[PDB]
Amino acid sequence: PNHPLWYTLCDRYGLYVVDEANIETHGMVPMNRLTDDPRWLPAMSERVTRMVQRDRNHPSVIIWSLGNESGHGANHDALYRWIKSVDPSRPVQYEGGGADTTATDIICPMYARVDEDQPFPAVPKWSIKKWLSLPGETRPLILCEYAHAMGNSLGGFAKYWQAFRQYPRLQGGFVWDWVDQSLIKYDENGNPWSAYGGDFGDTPNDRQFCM
Amino acid sequence: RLAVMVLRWSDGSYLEDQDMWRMSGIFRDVSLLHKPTTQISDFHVATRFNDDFSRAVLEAEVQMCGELRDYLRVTVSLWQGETQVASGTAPFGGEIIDERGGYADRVTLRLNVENPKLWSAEIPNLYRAVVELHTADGTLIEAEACDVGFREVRIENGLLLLNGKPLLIRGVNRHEHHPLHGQVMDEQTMVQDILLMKQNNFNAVRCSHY
Ligand SMILES: O=C1O[C@H](CO)[C@H](O)[C@H](O)[C@H]1O
Ligand SMILES: [Mg+2]
Ligand code: NA
Ligand code: NA
Repeated sequence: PNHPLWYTLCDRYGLYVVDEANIETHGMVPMNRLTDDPRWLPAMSERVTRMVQRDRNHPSVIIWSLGNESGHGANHDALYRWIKSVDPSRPVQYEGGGADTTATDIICPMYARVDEDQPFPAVPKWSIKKWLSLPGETRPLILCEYAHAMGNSLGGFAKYWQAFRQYPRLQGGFVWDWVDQSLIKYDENGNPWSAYGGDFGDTPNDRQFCM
Repeated sequence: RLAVMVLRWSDGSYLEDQDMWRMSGIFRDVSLLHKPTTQISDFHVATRFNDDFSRAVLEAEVQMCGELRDYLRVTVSLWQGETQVASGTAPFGGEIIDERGGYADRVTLRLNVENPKLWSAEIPNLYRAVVELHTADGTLIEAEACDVGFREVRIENGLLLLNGKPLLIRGVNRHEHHPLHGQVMDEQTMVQDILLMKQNNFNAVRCSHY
């Protein structure tokens, strides 16, 4: 959840918001190790419920998200249902566990390609046009992350937009992402420069991947 | 002496506007068929399966014409080559259908078949079903027959399944056409077409459009 003023600005200026719980356990092995554990349900539930209680009156918030990259665990299913019961006025989405679990109203993959499948075991990233028509599938698809804008990037962006416009159920996506996470450091003469992962003595690090 | 007046055009023509040569005449076989007064006048074969196709029930509804008699029976027997695999015998008179009873002139036979050999375009396994109309004592009145393929066709979850597996149709539309005989078909041309199709990786044909 963001600084409270962000929602007020989005209400007034006009932007649609996906308000997301402060839950990411990406580093776990497997990713759902905590989220499938009932002992971690109280802690997860408070990150979800206290968000809804704070933000539910903002019209800019149109979708609730259960967090990010925490696999898919039974705790997600429980909290999906909690929100659906407490606030029927907004869809719930969540990407973990393959982007199309029973804990999401919207198929919301990250970096699924337009035409090319990436059939990873257990959590495949189908071509988005193919994903829509998988036997039994009815939901809309909106990418929670696509077109990774790291450095000299965004090649093939038009290809997403051609598909979004042609397919009713492809309803767009969220580019990753807005702003380079660089930090200012100074040289001996007091000149500012853009620093990334590893420039502060932080180890292990992931270098320019923050940008 | 038979006399046949064939008309090129009729009100039927309005429903026969297929994109092809418009021709006319007695273009398919003519035959004479002798049946007994007490006859099999219709018969349907159904095959249905358990979840993994390791068991089947062959169901045969048989209709008769002529005078009803207590001594009348139908036997449906099912054959794999020269080996009889299943058989059923019953008198006429179907289940109750409504307030007025059932069909006294029909009977349904049900035969169990374990581990049936399944029919597909890949392996066209066939059994032979013989439908015998006869007396309880064993005198044959007549027999009809057909080839039986044990297979289930269904649409499930948006997929067309044959024997539970999603089909990939390598099909072609095929009109009945011969450059010398027009729309008269013969076994040799038919066989030639089939062989070519299968030699060229086709598994399906559409009867375009009749
Ligand atoms: O759509 C069609 O066009 C074909 C053109 O060859 C042919 O006339 C078919 O009978 C018809 O269904
Ligand atoms: Mg036509
Ligand atoms: Na669309
Ligand atoms: Na990053």
